[PDB]
Amino acid sequence: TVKAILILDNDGDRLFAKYYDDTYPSVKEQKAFEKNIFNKTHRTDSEIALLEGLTVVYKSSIDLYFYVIGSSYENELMLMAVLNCLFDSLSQMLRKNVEKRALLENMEGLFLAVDEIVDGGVILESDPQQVVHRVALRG
Repeated sequence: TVKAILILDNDGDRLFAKYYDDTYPSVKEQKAFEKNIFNKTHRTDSEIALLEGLTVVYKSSIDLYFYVIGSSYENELMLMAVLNCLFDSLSQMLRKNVEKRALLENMEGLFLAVDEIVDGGVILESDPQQVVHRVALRG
């Protein structure tokens, strides 16, 4: 189970957020959480942390920070598989430039990919090759 997927820009500003349960019901609480996460994280190719009582697996590209968040009890490799599948699906779709400019140019790609990976918090698919194939079929 995934509780959230976030992509923040280099200023910590939300490019994409999806929350799958009621942990952060208001937008003010979500944005505060996003700010806290951002301020407690840094550039990396892949890190796991407990933050805010939750398991956060995350990674950065040149100007984007990608987080996949689960409960404090979750299998953290499952959460990493989501994060890799999302990132690697984008890498294929963005011709290997995973950056704010390219991603904003194909946000539907992004939205459809996340919907192939997670459905209401349930992890449906961790192979990015599968995901990109299905996004191509849907838009």
